[PDB]
Amino acid sequence: DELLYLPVRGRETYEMLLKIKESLELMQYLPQHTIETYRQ
Amino acid sequence: DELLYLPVRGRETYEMLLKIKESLELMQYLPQHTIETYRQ
Amino acid sequence: DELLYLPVRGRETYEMLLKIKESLELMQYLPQHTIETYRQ
Amino acid sequence: DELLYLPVRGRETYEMLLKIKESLELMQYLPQHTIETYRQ
Repeated sequence: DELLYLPVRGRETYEMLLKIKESLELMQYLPQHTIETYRQ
Repeated sequence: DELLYLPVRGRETYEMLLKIKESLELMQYLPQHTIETYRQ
Repeated sequence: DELLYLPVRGRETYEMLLKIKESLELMQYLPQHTIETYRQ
Repeated sequence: DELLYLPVRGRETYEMLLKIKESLELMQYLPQHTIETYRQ
């Protein structure tokens, strides 16, 4: 599952894309059930 | 802390913005320490 | 092409998701060629 | 205005973050007036 590199001009954007990236990656630390109970 | 409504034209976009929204909200279920240990 | 509604808790998030949504929608105002010349 | 580098694990994510990044950068090719007329 590839390690790819995204160049970002602008710290404001970079920090936003970073935010999004992390929160997406950090979701695998939650049980599938929690993520499901959060939706309903 | 306001409840706001974002109208989305397109299911492909909506599902992306949804994805991002959830993963951002679902991060409060993780310890601040986990989020920190994930960064380093 | 559906009009869907995304509820957002938090103005900081809403404004981010809004930003992303707009910039994605506003890209249809550019020529496909511009978007392509921007990539290369 | 810094050039920063965001490493992404996963092509699906990378392509999403790329999408967002581009559409945000590609908005400077539109007149401020267009972006404003799009909002109202």
